[PDB]
Amino acid sequence: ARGPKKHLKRVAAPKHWMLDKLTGVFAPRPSTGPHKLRECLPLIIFLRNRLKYALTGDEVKKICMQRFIKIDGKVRTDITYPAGFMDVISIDKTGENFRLIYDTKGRFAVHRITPEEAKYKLCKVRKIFVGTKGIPHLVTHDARTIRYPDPLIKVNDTIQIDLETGKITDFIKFDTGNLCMVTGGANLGRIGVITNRERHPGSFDVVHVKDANGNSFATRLSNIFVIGKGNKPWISLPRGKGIRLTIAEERDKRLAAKQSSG
Amino acid sequence: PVARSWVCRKTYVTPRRPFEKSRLDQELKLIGEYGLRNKREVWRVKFTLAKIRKAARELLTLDEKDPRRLFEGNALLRRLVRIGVLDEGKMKLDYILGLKIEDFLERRLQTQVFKLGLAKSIHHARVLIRQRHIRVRKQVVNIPSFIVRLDSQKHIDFSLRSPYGGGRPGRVKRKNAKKG
Amino acid sequence: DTVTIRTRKFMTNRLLQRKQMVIDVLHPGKATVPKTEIREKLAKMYKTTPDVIFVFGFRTHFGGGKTTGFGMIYDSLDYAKKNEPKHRLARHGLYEKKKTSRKQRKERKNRMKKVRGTAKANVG
RNA sequence: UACCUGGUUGAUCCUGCCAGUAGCAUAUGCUUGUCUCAAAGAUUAAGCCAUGCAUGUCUAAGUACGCACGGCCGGUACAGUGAAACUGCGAAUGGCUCAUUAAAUCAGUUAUGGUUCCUUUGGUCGCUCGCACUUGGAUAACUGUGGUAAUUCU
RNA sequence: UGGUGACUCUAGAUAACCUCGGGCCGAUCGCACGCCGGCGGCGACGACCCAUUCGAACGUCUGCCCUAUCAACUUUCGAUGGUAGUCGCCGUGCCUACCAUGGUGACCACGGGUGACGGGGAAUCAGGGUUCGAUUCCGGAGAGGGAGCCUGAGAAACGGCUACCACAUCCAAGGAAGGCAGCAGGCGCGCAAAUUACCCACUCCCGACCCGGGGAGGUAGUGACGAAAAAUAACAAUACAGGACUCUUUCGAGGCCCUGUAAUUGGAAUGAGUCCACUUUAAAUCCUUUAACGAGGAUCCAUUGGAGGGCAAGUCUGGUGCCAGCAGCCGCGGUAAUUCCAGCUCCAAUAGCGUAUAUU
RNA sequence: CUCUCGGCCGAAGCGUUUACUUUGAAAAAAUU
Repeated sequence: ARGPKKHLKRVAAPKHWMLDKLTGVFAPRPSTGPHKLRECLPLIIFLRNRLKYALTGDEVKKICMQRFIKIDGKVRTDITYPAGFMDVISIDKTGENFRLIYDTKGRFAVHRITPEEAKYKLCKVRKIFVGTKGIPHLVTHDARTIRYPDPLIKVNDTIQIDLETGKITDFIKFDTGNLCMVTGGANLGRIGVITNRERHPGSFDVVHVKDANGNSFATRLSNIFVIGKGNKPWISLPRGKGIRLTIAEERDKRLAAKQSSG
Repeated sequence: PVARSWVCRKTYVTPRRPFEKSRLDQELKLIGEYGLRNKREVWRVKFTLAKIRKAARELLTLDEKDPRRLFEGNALLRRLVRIGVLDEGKMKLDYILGLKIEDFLERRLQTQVFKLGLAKSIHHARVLIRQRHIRVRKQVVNIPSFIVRLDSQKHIDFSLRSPYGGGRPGRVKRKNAKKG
Repeated sequence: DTVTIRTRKFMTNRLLQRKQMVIDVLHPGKATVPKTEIREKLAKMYKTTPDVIFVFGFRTHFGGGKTTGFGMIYDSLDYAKKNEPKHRLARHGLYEKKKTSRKQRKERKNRMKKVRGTAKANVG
C-alpha cells in the first residue's frame, strides 16, 4: 500500500451486511464519513438488499441522484454513504421514514418510524473540549461538533438533538438505572438496564447491565449507548424488545409460528 | 479473485481392505436387494450413516442438561424422523446408534416405487425413475436416490404427462398405430 | 388457453415509479411462453397497455410446469425510457446500440492519443 | 471402524526391517455417452519478450470567438450542442508474482499523553481598528513559417 | 474554564516575534427571481484551523524451522547508556560532539542453512500427534539489478523521471527508444499448466460525473486438477438347464414352485443424437420447456488392471521352453509353465482405471 | 478482611508475590 485503499472485497465486508457469496468479488466500500467502515450501512446495501426497491447498483444510482433519499434531513446523493447507528432515513416520495437501530442478533433492522419520530435523534457524546476564548464543544458519535452545550453534559452521556435545527434539546446522564443498548461485541443489540459500572484506571471500564428478563451481561464502556431515562426508552424499538432469545426457545417460537399458521 | 466457491465434499469412503469376502458379500447382497448401480452407492449410504453416528457419539459424551447436546440432538432426531428412519416412540439419541444401512436404503425413491406397487421390479422402478414417469406431489423427479420423507411418502403418482398417467402414448405406440 | 399467469411478491415503487413483481407461468403442455405473449397477458391483467411493461429472466422449472420471471410495469413510456436498462429497451426497439467493437474503439483511442491538436479528429 | 498380511529357519518363538494396505497430491498412460460445479506457467528460469489492450475524466454550475454544426434576430456583451486546449481531480486503488526476508515478516494484545492525514461529515469562515458597481501581466486552443531519417521531439 | 489514572493538556493573562522561497481573513460560478435610489432565497466550488472518517507510521507483551563439524558475540567505521544538539511528521544513537564501559549468551547468544513470505487455513487422524500452506481473504515485499529523486495529502512509484550495471530495438551512423513477477501470445526452461476471444449488462472502483472509462471484474473457449448426480436397458410368454415339493421301488411325470441361460418371440417406455420454436443472455452458448425424426442387441456394442501366495478370481486349452520374459516382496521359467504369450472363462473397480514420485 | 469520607451500603486500602482453576469481554470474513 502506497496510499489509502479504495476497494473492499466482498468476503472482507462487515458480516452484518448479510452480503451474498456469489454475486461479485467486491462489496460497496463505505465512503469516509460520520461512521466507521465496520459499524455502518452503505446506502446501496440498505436500498437494494433490505428494502428491495432497487435491483442493481445502477438503480440505486438512478434513485439517489433523483434526490429522494435524505439522511438526517439532508439530501445525500452518495450511493455508498456510511449510514450508521440511531440513524434516520427519510424518503419523501413514498413518505416513509426508517431508523437504523441494531437488531437483536447484531444486524441492522429496518425499523419504520412515525414521521413525528423522524424529527429527532440521539447522539452519545464522545468528548468535550473547551477552545477559542472559553467556548465549550461536544463531539458526539456522529462527529457532530456542537458548541455551547448544557454544562451538565459529561462524557458517555446521551443527548437528544433536533435534526432540522441541529441543536441539542435534552440529555440523559450516564447513571445506574438507565436503559442502555449495546453497540459492539458479542452482546450487540441487547438492551437492558445498567446496574453496575466498574472502574479500571488504565484499561476499559467494564459495565454490568441487567436485561429485561433478568439475564445479566457485561460490556466494555465504549460499546454502550444510553437511551431510556429509567425503564422507559426515548425511542421506539424493533419487533423484539432487544432481549436475546436463546436458540432453543427461538426454535420453540418458530415451531409455534408454524403451528399457528398452516 | 473470482466470484466462485470451491467448497465440495466427497460423499463416499472406500474400504481399507480391498478384497475381503464378507465385505464383498454384504455389499453385493445390498446391491441385489435395493437395485443399485455400483458399490459407490453402498459406500455413500454407509458414509452418511457414519456421519450421523459420529455426530451422535459427539453428543452422548456431553452432560444431559447441556444446551448444545439438547438442541443438536433434538434437531438430529427430528431430521431422522422426517426422513422415515426412526420412530416417534423411540425419539431418543441413544436409539440413533441402533441404525442400519438398509433403514436408509428403504427410503430411496427406487424402493418406494417398488414397495408401493407403482412398478413391479426394482430394476423396473429404476427404469421408470430415469424416464420421467414418477412424480412426487407435482414435480417429476428423475433421480433414483431421492430420500422420500414421511409426509411426502403418501402421494407418489404417475406423472400425468406419462403414457401410464394422463395420456399421450409414447413414440412406439404412435409409430405402430400408424402402420396401417 | 392452458397458460395462467400468477403474481408473487408485488411492490409499487413510487420512487422508481413502476410496479415490480415475480411472475409464475403455468403451461403444462406448451413450450416456454414468449416474452411478448406474457406481455399481453399482463397488459390485460393489470388493465394497462402492453407497450410499457417489461419482463425478463424466465427459468422454466425441471419437468415443464412453472416458469418464474421478474416483470416490472412502468407508469408512462417516458419514465420507462428514463429508468430501464438499455438492453431491455433494445429488445423492444426503443434503443439502438453502437456497432463498434471494443478492440477497434481502443486502438483508435491510443492512435488519437499519439496526436495533439485538432488533428486528433482526423485519425480513424 | 482405536484392524493388519507375506518374507530369515529343518521346524518354533522373537527382535527387526523390507514388501503389501488405505489416503491425498502433482506428472503421465490407456479409455471416455449425459449433466451441474470447477483448479489451471507456483515448483525448473523473480529467465527473455514481437504485437494489441490494460487509466481515464463534464455538470444548470472554472475557461468556448473551432459556422464544427441545425440555429436564433439581427448593432441585440455571451441563444444552444460542442471537437481541441488550459484548469481541477485520478493515475499511490486495482492486478501480478513469492525473489528477498528467522524476532524480521506476521498473529493475538496494548500504546501514540510521541505523530502525519486528500477526501467525507459536523464546527469555524464581517473575532482583527489597519479600482472594489471589479486590478495586472502572460500562455495554450486557433492562424501562419519550419527543422530533423526518426519519437506522445519541438 | 473543562478534563484524564496520570500533562509540560485544554482554556485564560502579560511582554514580544510573525520568514519576500510569505498563513488565514472568498476580485469565482449556476438556478429561479423578488421587496422598500437600496436590500435579498437555493445550490456549486473554495478556504487557515478544529473535530471526524479512511488510514499510514512508529513503539509494547508474548509466540518462529533445522544446525555446536556455529561457544563466545558486540564495540577503531555506534556497540550499551548519559547530557546538549542536528535532521525528522514525530519518540529514540536516527546522526554529530563530549563523557561512562557497557549490552547479549548452554533458558543456545552470535554465525550458518532453509527445496522459508507469515497468518487465516489444507490433508490425515480414536486420544496424542504428523505433514503442508507459491495459491483467489488479511498483512508484507518487489517490478531485470542496485542507487537517487520530481510532483503530490499519500511514492524512494517503475503501464513516472535520472544515472551506472546486464541485456536489448530503429537508423541516413548525427542520434533515438526501452522494462508483460498486468490480460491474451511467443521463445526458453522443463515431468509439469488454457483464447493474441467477447462485454462493461452483473459486482464494485475512478472522474468535472443519473451520461464517460475499466484485460479490476463478468462471459464464453481449452480443461478426465479435483468434486456432485447419473444412462449403456425393463416386463411378459415360450425353450432348455439345474434345485427343492408331490406322486412313483426306480427310471420317470406334474406344479398356477424356485433359480438361472437364451444373435428365442411379443409388445410398450425412454434418453444420447439431428433439428425447429421459445426461454437464457450485453449479444450469444449451456441447463431447463415444446413440436419432428430417432433402439433389438449379430449394436446407439465399457473400459482399465488382474487370475501362484499377500489378494477376489482357473491346478482350463494352445504357443515359447531358466530363452524370451514375468514378478512391488516371496519367487516362477530348466517340458504336464497353476506365474511368460495368446484364446476362452472368471475377478476387482466402473466412465473411469493403471504407473511414477512426494507426503500421511 | 477492615479503618476513614459520603448515600444497612457506595468510595480507600486490600492479601507476600505467582503458578493453577472457574467465570467474564475482547478476539475479521471465508474454511470447519
